[PDB]
Amino acid sequence: SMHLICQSGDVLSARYEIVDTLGEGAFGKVVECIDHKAGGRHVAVKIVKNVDRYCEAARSEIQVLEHLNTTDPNSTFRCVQMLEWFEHHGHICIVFELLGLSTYDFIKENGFLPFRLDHIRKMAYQICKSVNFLHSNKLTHTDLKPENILFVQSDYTEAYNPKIKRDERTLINPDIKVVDFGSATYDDEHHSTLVTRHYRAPEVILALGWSQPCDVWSIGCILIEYYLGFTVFPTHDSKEHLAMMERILGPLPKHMIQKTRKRKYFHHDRLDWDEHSSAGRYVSRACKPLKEFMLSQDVEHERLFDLIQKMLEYDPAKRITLREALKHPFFDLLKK
Ligand SMILES: CNc1ncc2cc3cnccc3c([N+](=O)[O-])c2n1
Ligand SMILES: [K+]
Repeated sequence: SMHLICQSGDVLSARYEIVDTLGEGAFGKVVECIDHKAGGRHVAVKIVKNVDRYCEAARSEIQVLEHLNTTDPNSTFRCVQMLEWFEHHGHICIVFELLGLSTYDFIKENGFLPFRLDHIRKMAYQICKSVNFLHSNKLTHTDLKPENILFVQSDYTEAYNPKIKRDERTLINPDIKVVDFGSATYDDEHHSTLVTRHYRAPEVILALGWSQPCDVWSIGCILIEYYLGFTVFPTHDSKEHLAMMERILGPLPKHMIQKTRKRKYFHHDRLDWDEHSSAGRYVSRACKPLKEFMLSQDVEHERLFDLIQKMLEYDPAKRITLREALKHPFFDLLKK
Protein backbone atom coordinates (compact mmCIF):
# COMPACT_ATOMS: atom_id res chain seq x y z
CA SER A 1 0.00 0.00 0.00
CA MET A 2 2.76 2.40 1.00
CA HIS A 3 5.91 1.18 -0.77
CA LEU A 4 4.67 2.82 -3.99
CA ILE A 5 4.47 6.49 -2.92
CA CYS A 6 7.78 6.90 -1.04
CA GLN A 7 10.42 6.33 -3.71
CA SER A 8 13.51 8.39 -4.43
CA GLY A 9 12.34 11.06 -6.86
CA ASP A 10 8.71 11.40 -5.81
CA VAL A 11 7.51 14.93 -5.06
CA LEU A 12 4.94 15.47 -2.30
CA SER A 13 2.59 18.46 -2.16
CA ALA A 14 4.44 19.85 -5.20
CA ARG A 15 7.17 20.81 -2.75
CA TYR A 16 9.32 18.13 -1.11
CA GLU A 17 11.45 15.74 -3.19
CA ILE A 18 12.27 12.41 -1.54
CA VAL A 19 15.97 11.57 -1.20
CA ASP A 20 16.38 8.45 0.94
CA THR A 21 14.68 6.59 3.79
CA LEU A 22 15.50 7.40 7.41
CA GLY A 23 13.53 4.66 9.13
CA GLU A 24 10.70 2.15 8.75
CA GLY A 25 8.14 0.82 11.17
CA ALA A 26 4.53 -0.18 11.60
CA PHE A 27 3.31 3.43 11.69
CA GLY A 28 4.91 4.13 8.32
CA LYS A 29 8.26 5.46 7.20
CA VAL A 30 10.26 8.66 7.63
CA VAL A 31 11.98 10.04 4.53
CA GLU A 32 14.48 12.83 3.98
CA CYS A 33 13.12 15.35 1.46
CA ILE A 34 14.49 18.32 -0.46
CA ASP A 35 12.23 21.31 0.19
CA HIS A 36 12.16 23.11 -3.16
CA LYS A 37 10.09 26.07 -1.93
CA ALA A 38 12.84 26.88 0.58
CA GLY A 39 16.05 26.98 -1.43
CA GLY A 40 16.79 23.27 -1.04
CA ARG A 41 16.62 22.83 2.74
CA HIS A 42 16.64 19.14 3.52
CA VAL A 43 13.82 18.08 5.84
CA ALA A 44 12.18 14.93 7.20
CA VAL A 45 8.65 13.78 6.39
CA LYS A 46 6.76 11.09 8.21
CA ILE A 47 4.25 9.21 6.07
CA VAL A 48 1.70 7.59 8.36
CA LYS A 49 0.33 4.21 7.31
CA ASN A 50 -3.35 4.33 6.38
CA VAL A 51 -4.56 2.60 9.54
CA ASP A 52 -7.03 3.88 12.11
CA ARG A 53 -4.57 3.19 14.93
CA TYR A 54 -1.86 5.26 13.26
CA CYS A 55 -4.04 7.87 11.56
CA GLU A 56 -5.51 8.78 14.94
CA ALA A 57 -2.06 8.74 16.57
CA ALA A 58 -0.76 11.19 13.98
CA ARG A 59 -3.76 13.37 14.78
CA SER A 60 -2.98 13.14 18.50
CA GLU A 61 0.64 14.08 17.78
CA ILE A 62 -0.06 17.11 15.59
CA GLN A 63 -2.07 18.59 18.46
CA VAL A 64 0.64 17.99 21.06
CA LEU A 65 3.33 19.39 18.78
CA GLU A 66 1.21 22.51 18.26
CA HIS A 67 1.03 23.09 22.00
CA LEU A 68 4.71 22.35 22.53
CA ASN A 69 5.91 24.56 19.68
CA THR A 70 3.74 27.47 20.80
CA THR A 71 4.85 27.23 24.43
CA ASP A 72 8.48 26.87 23.25
CA PRO A 73 9.01 28.68 19.94
CA ASN A 74 12.80 28.27 20.22
CA SER A 75 13.06 24.57 21.20
CA THR A 76 14.79 25.46 24.45
CA PHE A 77 13.61 22.19 26.00
CA ARG A 78 14.67 20.25 22.89
CA CYS A 79 11.45 18.84 21.47
CA VAL A 80 11.50 18.24 17.73
CA GLN A 81 10.04 21.10 15.71
CA MET A 82 7.11 20.31 13.43
CA LEU A 83 6.81 22.56 10.39
CA GLU A 84 3.70 21.56 8.42
CA TRP A 85 1.27 18.72 7.78
CA PHE A 86 -0.83 17.71 4.78
CA GLU A 87 -2.58 14.75 3.20
CA HIS A 88 -0.93 12.89 0.33
CA HIS A 89 -2.57 10.06 -1.63
CA GLY A 90 -4.78 9.53 1.40
CA HIS A 91 -1.84 9.42 3.84
CA ILE A 92 -1.18 11.89 6.64
CA CYS A 93 2.27 13.46 6.38
CA ILE A 94 4.12 15.45 9.05
CA VAL A 95 7.17 17.59 8.29
CA PHE A 96 9.90 17.91 10.92
CA GLU A 97 13.31 19.51 11.05
CA LEU A 98 16.09 17.24 9.83
CA LEU A 99 18.04 15.59 12.66
CA GLY A 100 20.79 12.98 12.81
CA LEU A 101 20.84 9.31 13.67
CA SER A 102 18.76 8.10 16.56
CA THR A 103 20.80 7.12 19.59
CA TYR A 104 19.80 3.50 18.96
CA ASP A 105 21.02 3.46 15.36
CA PHE A 106 24.36 5.00 16.35
CA ILE A 107 25.03 2.23 18.86
CA LYS A 108 23.97 -0.35 16.27
CA GLU A 109 26.14 0.99 13.48
CA ASN A 110 29.00 1.20 16.01
CA GLY A 111 29.01 -2.54 16.69
CA PHE A 112 26.91 -2.17 19.85
CA LEU A 113 29.54 -0.34 21.91
CA PRO A 114 28.65 2.03 24.76
CA PHE A 115 28.93 5.79 24.99
CA ARG A 116 31.62 7.62 26.95
CA LEU A 117 30.59 8.61 30.45
CA ASP A 118 30.86 12.35 29.83
CA HIS A 119 28.73 11.93 26.71
CA ILE A 120 26.22 9.95 28.76
CA ARG A 121 26.20 12.74 31.32
CA LYS A 122 25.34 15.47 28.82
CA MET A 123 22.77 13.32 27.01
CA ALA A 124 21.07 12.28 30.25
CA TYR A 125 20.71 15.93 31.28
CA GLN A 126 19.09 17.06 28.04
CA ILE A 127 16.70 14.11 28.12
CA CYS A 128 15.69 14.95 31.68
CA LYS A 129 15.38 18.68 31.03
CA SER A 130 13.28 17.84 27.96
CA VAL A 131 10.90 15.26 29.44
CA ASN A 132 10.57 17.32 32.62
CA PHE A 133 9.33 20.09 30.34
CA LEU A 134 6.47 17.82 29.31
CA HIS A 135 5.81 16.84 32.92
CA SER A 136 5.46 20.53 33.81
CA ASN A 137 2.78 20.88 31.11
CA LYS A 138 0.68 17.95 32.42
CA LEU A 139 2.00 15.52 29.79
CA THR A 140 3.55 12.05 29.65
CA HIS A 141 5.51 10.62 26.72
CA THR A 142 4.90 6.90 27.54
CA ASP A 143 7.18 5.81 24.68
CA LEU A 144 10.71 6.82 25.67
CA LYS A 145 13.33 4.59 24.04
CA PRO A 146 16.70 5.06 22.30
CA GLU A 147 14.95 5.08 18.92
CA ASN A 148 13.17 8.29 20.00
CA ILE A 149 16.27 10.18 21.20
CA LEU A 150 17.86 11.66 18.07
CA PHE A 151 21.19 13.42 17.70
CA VAL A 152 20.92 16.98 16.41
CA GLN A 153 23.86 15.88 14.26
CA SER A 154 25.42 12.42 14.35
CA ASP A 155 28.79 13.24 12.78
CA TYR A 156 31.73 11.43 14.34
CA THR A 157 35.47 10.79 14.09
CA GLU A 158 36.92 7.32 13.60
CA ALA A 159 40.10 5.72 14.90
CA TYR A 160 41.57 2.32 15.75
CA ASN A 161 41.29 1.31 19.41
CA PRO A 162 44.10 -1.17 20.21
CA LYS A 163 42.52 -1.89 23.60
CA ILE A 164 39.37 -3.45 22.13
CA LYS A 165 41.21 -4.04 18.81
CA ARG A 166 38.59 -2.48 16.56
CA ASP A 167 37.60 0.69 14.76
CA GLU A 168 35.58 2.88 17.12
CA ARG A 169 33.36 5.81 16.17
CA THR A 170 33.33 8.81 18.49
CA LEU A 171 30.68 11.54 18.46
CA ILE A 172 31.69 15.11 17.66
CA ASN A 173 28.64 16.85 19.16
CA PRO A 174 26.14 14.84 21.23
CA ASP A 175 23.19 17.23 21.53
CA ILE A 176 19.85 15.44 21.26
CA LYS A 177 16.13 15.97 20.73
CA VAL A 178 13.02 13.91 21.55
CA VAL A 179 10.62 12.68 18.87
CA ASP A 180 7.40 10.68 18.39
CA PHE A 181 4.52 12.20 20.37
CA GLY A 182 1.74 9.98 19.06
CA SER A 183 1.32 8.19 22.39
CA ALA A 184 1.55 11.26 24.65
CA THR A 185 -1.28 11.71 27.13
CA TYR A 186 -2.45 14.71 29.11
CA ASP A 187 -3.19 14.12 32.79
CA ASP A 188 -6.94 14.21 32.13
CA GLU A 189 -6.99 12.31 28.82
CA HIS A 190 -7.93 8.65 28.79
CA HIS A 191 -5.00 6.47 29.89
CA SER A 192 -5.01 3.35 27.74
CA THR A 193 -3.96 0.11 29.38
CA LEU A 194 -0.94 -0.90 27.26
CA VAL A 195 1.75 1.74 26.67
CA THR A 196 7.51 -0.86 24.19
CA ARG A 197 8.23 -4.01 26.20
CA HIS A 198 11.92 -3.45 26.93
CA TYR A 199 11.22 0.00 28.43
CA ARG A 200 7.84 -0.72 30.05
CA ALA A 201 7.53 0.23 33.73
CA PRO A 202 6.55 -2.30 36.41
CA GLU A 203 3.31 -0.51 37.21
CA VAL A 204 2.34 -0.80 33.54
CA ILE A 205 3.06 -4.51 33.21
CA LEU A 206 0.96 -5.07 36.33
CA ALA A 207 -1.85 -2.79 35.12
CA LEU A 208 -2.19 -0.35 38.03
CA GLY A 209 -2.52 2.96 36.20
CA TRP A 210 0.33 5.28 35.39
CA SER A 211 1.43 8.89 35.11
CA GLN A 212 4.67 10.85 34.76
CA PRO A 213 6.60 8.38 36.98
CA CYS A 214 6.49 5.76 34.22
CA ASP A 215 8.52 8.06 31.97
CA VAL A 216 11.29 8.17 34.58
CA TRP A 217 11.55 4.38 34.60
CA SER A 218 12.01 4.43 30.83
CA ILE A 219 14.85 6.94 31.10
CA GLY A 220 16.56 4.64 33.60
CA CYS A 221 16.52 1.81 31.06
CA ILE A 222 17.84 4.15 28.37
CA LEU A 223 20.73 5.31 30.56
CA ILE A 224 21.82 1.80 31.45
CA GLU A 225 21.80 0.87 27.75
CA TYR A 226 23.95 3.87 26.90
CA TYR A 227 26.36 2.58 29.55
CA LEU A 228 26.41 -1.07 28.46
CA GLY A 229 25.56 -0.83 24.77
CA PHE A 230 22.77 -3.43 24.82
CA THR A 231 19.25 -3.85 26.11
CA VAL A 232 19.05 -4.83 29.77
CA PHE A 233 15.52 -6.27 29.37
CA PRO A 234 15.73 -8.04 26.00
CA THR A 235 12.53 -10.07 25.91
CA HIS A 236 8.91 -10.14 24.81
CA ASP A 237 7.37 -12.37 27.50
CA SER A 238 5.85 -10.43 30.39
CA LYS A 239 6.58 -13.04 33.06
CA GLU A 240 10.20 -13.31 31.94
CA HIS A 241 10.40 -9.51 32.06
CA LEU A 242 9.35 -9.35 35.71
CA ALA A 243 11.69 -12.25 36.42
CA MET A 244 14.64 -10.36 34.97
CA MET A 245 13.72 -7.40 37.17
CA GLU A 246 13.81 -9.44 40.39
CA ARG A 247 17.32 -10.62 39.49
CA ILE A 248 18.64 -7.12 38.70
CA LEU A 249 16.71 -5.04 41.23
CA GLY A 250 15.26 -7.45 43.79
CA PRO A 251 11.80 -8.72 44.72
CA LEU A 252 8.76 -6.69 43.79
CA PRO A 253 6.89 -4.74 46.48
CA LYS A 254 4.15 -6.81 48.05
CA HIS A 255 1.49 -4.08 47.96
CA MET A 256 1.89 -3.89 44.17
CA ILE A 257 1.56 -7.65 43.65
CA GLN A 258 -1.70 -7.63 45.60
CA LYS A 259 -3.31 -4.87 43.51
CA THR A 260 -2.62 -6.16 39.99
CA ARG A 261 -5.40 -7.34 37.72
CA LYS A 262 -2.94 -9.84 36.19
CA ARG A 263 -3.30 -12.77 38.54
CA LYS A 264 -1.80 -15.07 35.89
CA TYR A 265 1.80 -14.09 36.62
CA PHE A 266 1.74 -14.79 40.36
CA HIS A 267 0.79 -17.54 42.79
CA HIS A 268 0.37 -16.96 46.54
CA ASP A 269 1.57 -13.34 46.22
CA ARG A 270 4.94 -14.32 44.72
CA LEU A 271 6.14 -14.47 41.13
CA ASP A 272 5.29 -17.91 39.77
CA TRP A 273 8.76 -18.37 38.27
CA ASP A 274 10.79 -21.57 38.61
CA GLU A 275 14.46 -20.68 39.02
CA HIS A 276 15.64 -24.09 37.78
CA SER A 277 13.50 -24.22 34.63
CA SER A 278 14.61 -23.79 31.02
CA ALA A 279 14.44 -20.01 30.69
CA GLY A 280 14.80 -19.48 34.45
CA ARG A 281 18.44 -20.49 34.12
CA TYR A 282 19.10 -18.03 31.31
CA VAL A 283 17.65 -15.22 33.42
CA SER A 284 19.73 -16.34 36.40
CA ARG A 285 22.91 -16.22 34.30
CA ALA A 286 22.23 -13.44 31.81
CA CYS A 287 21.10 -11.02 34.51
CA LYS A 288 22.81 -9.98 37.73
CA PRO A 289 22.40 -7.38 40.49
CA LEU A 290 22.37 -3.88 39.03
CA LYS A 291 25.46 -2.68 40.89
CA GLU A 292 27.46 -5.54 39.38
CA PHE A 293 26.99 -4.09 35.89
CA MET A 294 29.37 -1.22 36.70
CA LEU A 295 32.43 -1.24 34.46
CA SER A 296 34.55 0.83 36.87
CA GLN A 297 34.51 1.78 40.55
CA ASP A 298 35.40 5.45 40.04
CA VAL A 299 33.04 7.80 41.85
CA GLU A 300 31.43 9.12 38.65
CA HIS A 301 30.35 5.59 37.76
CA GLU A 302 28.98 5.20 41.29
CA ARG A 303 26.95 8.38 40.88
CA LEU A 304 25.40 7.38 37.56
CA PHE A 305 24.24 4.04 38.94
CA ASP A 306 22.85 5.79 42.02
CA LEU A 307 20.77 7.87 39.61
CA ILE A 308 19.77 4.79 37.64
CA GLN A 309 18.84 2.92 40.81
CA LYS A 310 16.55 5.72 41.98
CA MET A 311 15.10 5.80 38.47
CA LEU A 312 14.32 2.07 38.61
CA GLU A 313 12.32 2.31 41.83
CA TYR A 314 9.43 -0.13 41.58
CA ASP A 315 6.79 1.87 43.49
CA PRO A 316 5.96 4.81 41.22
CA ALA A 317 4.90 6.83 44.26
CA LYS A 318 8.43 6.46 45.66
CA ARG A 319 10.32 6.76 42.36
CA ILE A 320 12.38 9.86 41.72
CA THR A 321 10.93 12.74 39.73
CA LEU A 322 12.68 14.60 36.96
CA ARG A 323 12.87 17.84 38.95
CA GLU A 324 14.81 16.07 41.70
CA ALA A 325 17.01 14.21 39.21
CA LEU A 326 18.25 17.36 37.47
CA LYS A 327 20.00 18.31 40.74
CA HIS A 328 21.65 14.89 41.36
CA PRO A 329 25.46 15.09 41.63
CA PHE A 330 25.99 13.12 38.42
CA PHE A 331 25.26 16.42 36.63
CA ASP A 332 27.52 18.54 38.88
CA LEU A 333 30.29 18.49 36.28
CA LEU A 334 28.17 20.44 33.77
CA LYS A 335 27.33 23.42 35.99
CA LYS A 336 29.31 26.42 37.22
C1 LIG B 1 9.23 8.05 14.89
N1 LIG B 1 8.84 9.44 14.97
C2 LIG B 1 9.55 10.44 14.43
N2 LIG B 1 9.08 11.68 14.64
C3 LIG B 1 9.82 12.66 14.16
C4 LIG B 1 11.04 12.49 13.47
C5 LIG B 1 11.90 13.48 12.99
C6 LIG B 1 13.11 13.21 12.36
C7 LIG B 1 13.99 14.22 11.91
N3 LIG B 1 15.16 13.99 11.33
C8 LIG B 1 15.52 12.71 11.15
C9 LIG B 1 14.76 11.64 11.54
C10 LIG B 1 13.52 11.86 12.17
C11 LIG B 1 12.66 10.85 12.64
N4 LIG B 1 13.05 9.48 12.46
O1 LIG B 1 13.47 9.14 11.36
O2 LIG B 1 12.97 8.72 13.41
C12 LIG B 1 11.43 11.13 13.30
N5 LIG B 1 10.67 10.10 13.78
K1 LIG C 1 -7.78 0.00 26.94
